[PDB]
Amino acid sequence: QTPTGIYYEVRGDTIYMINVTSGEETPIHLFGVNWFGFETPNHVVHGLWKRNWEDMLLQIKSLGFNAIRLPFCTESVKPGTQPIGIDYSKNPDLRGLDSLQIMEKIIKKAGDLGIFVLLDYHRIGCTHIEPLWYTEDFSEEDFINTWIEVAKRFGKYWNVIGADLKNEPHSVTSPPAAYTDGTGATWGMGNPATDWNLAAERIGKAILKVAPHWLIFVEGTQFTNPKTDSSYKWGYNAWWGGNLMAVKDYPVNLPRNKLVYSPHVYGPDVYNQPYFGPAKGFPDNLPDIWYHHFGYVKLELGYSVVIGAFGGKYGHGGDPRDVIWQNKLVDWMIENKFCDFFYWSWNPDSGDTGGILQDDWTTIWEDKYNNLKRLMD
Ligand SMILES: OC[C@H]1O[C@@H](O[C@H]2[C@H](O)[C@@H](O)[C@H](O[C@H]3[C@H](O)[C@@H](O)[C@H](O[C@H]4[C@H](O)[C@@H](O)[C@H](O)O[C@@H]4CO)O[C@@H]3CO)O[C@@H]2CO)[C@H](O)[C@@H](O)[C@@H]1O
Repeated sequence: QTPTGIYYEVRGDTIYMINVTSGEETPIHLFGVNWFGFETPNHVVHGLWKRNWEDMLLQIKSLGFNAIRLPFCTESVKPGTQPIGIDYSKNPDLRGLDSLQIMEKIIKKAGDLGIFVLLDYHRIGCTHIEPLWYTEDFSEEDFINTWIEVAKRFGKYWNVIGADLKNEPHSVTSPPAAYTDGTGATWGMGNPATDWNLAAERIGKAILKVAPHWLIFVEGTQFTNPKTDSSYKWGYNAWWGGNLMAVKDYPVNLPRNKLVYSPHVYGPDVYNQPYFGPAKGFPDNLPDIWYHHFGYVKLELGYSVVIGAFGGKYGHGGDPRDVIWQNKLVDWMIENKFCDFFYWSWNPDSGDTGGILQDDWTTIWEDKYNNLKRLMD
């Protein structure tokens, strides 16, 4: 039931942490951040060329966080991979090892601070986010077998709540072609080879045999199926990993208490959505959009919903209307009790969102930040 003694499960729409020995059943809430860079060639979380890692953690935590999502790619996971671009004068603690260890160690330090960790299979390649959980030179079986391996080492770390099966399933072409052309993910279309809802069942089942104590995080797709997407005005405008409109009629076939739907959502910085325009309704049009794209999955369906990645900067690195966006969003999450989230990113170098911070990998965006603590409150 659990090697660790800690069993994670979903009750109602709340994530519970259950100490199987003592019997304590504790509802937990995830106030997290995305510590990216493990889905990269540098093979390490970023910003370490300017600072020490626990300072990052300590700094993280002290800001009020209890969980971090660690994006990774296939190589980061296999033994001999070497990171790159780090300043050892600052971090001389880890000597000679597999981005897997700095990784393992990062997880270790996080738990001492009582921080939970969500493992995310971000990229098969260390370059970009493929639209599918397989490629010409990398098969689904290779993907699943890799998730199994990852479910073994990292399975033992008590603060690891589960697996984000695949980071941002999406399309690389537009509908109606995208639906039946096989280059992109779908949901409720029919073909088990592109339907993420069926693939998620196959991958998740494999993961639960090895880590039955874990939670299965299933993100949305970009497009699902013509009938579903055409049912809502902004149906064709959801984010990669942000379309959960097909959950009602095409629920992933996995035990309800192990399943967590994890949509991704963003503002003006990442991509200039059309409903972001005052002409259409920004920003008061936002509640109904979030609702339709994924909100109803918890509010109406009763499933556990965790925002796996959202972020940007109420700010200047670029666009201002992002201020109104991140505001209206946190307001919204509070009104509806969406208290489990993962900010993107704690890394200032997200050319489209920066971290929760600033490039001298030192200071945090005060206002961008004061807005987010409200939720943790
Ligand atoms: O991983 C480290 C790396 O991260 C980079 O940031 C990534 C984001 O993490 C990722 O979520 C983001 O994905 C975007 C994509 O770039 C946009 O082009 C795409 O826009 C979509 C839109 O979402 C759809 O609604 C619309 O219909 O189609 C458009 C595309 O035409 O939206 C997705 C998110 O849903 O990509 C970022 C990178 O570009 C950092 O930038 C990098 O520095 C970090 O090293």
